[PDB]
Amino acid sequence: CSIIEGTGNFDKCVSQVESILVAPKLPLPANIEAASSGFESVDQVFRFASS
Amino acid sequence: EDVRKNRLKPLATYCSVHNPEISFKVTNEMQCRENSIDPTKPLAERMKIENCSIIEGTGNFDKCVSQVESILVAPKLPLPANIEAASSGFESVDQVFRFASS
Repeated sequence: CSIIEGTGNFDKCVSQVESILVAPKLPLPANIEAASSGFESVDQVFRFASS
Repeated sequence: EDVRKNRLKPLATYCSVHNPEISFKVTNEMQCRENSIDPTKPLAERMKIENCSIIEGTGNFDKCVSQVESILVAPKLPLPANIEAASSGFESVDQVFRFASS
């Protein structure tokens, strides 16, 4: 990779923030504390606990 | 051959794709698959030792130590339902005395 170009698609940006940061396949590195509380990712928080 | 009296039952019941700890957590699914339990398969198929009819005793102690080590004591991935152990910094038995000694 040499240059990052901006496409400006918001719907595609939401879809990518979701799969990478919010709801990834494996938990994000250095998150043993979160996993021990029963939450591997952000999506799991409101799925298992709601208020 | 009763399901209740089977020693693989608690592990096969935990290793189920219908249990939220498996369906939402891929790490726990791979922990089950590495210990030969397929969470997608039904309960009976999970506890069943596939392509096996009879267990014969060889009596080799050195081979028994080597297998208890790779399976129970020091496995590649931690044994299922061990999040508490991993959170204290110990994925397996070998890691206990490696990181902490007295």
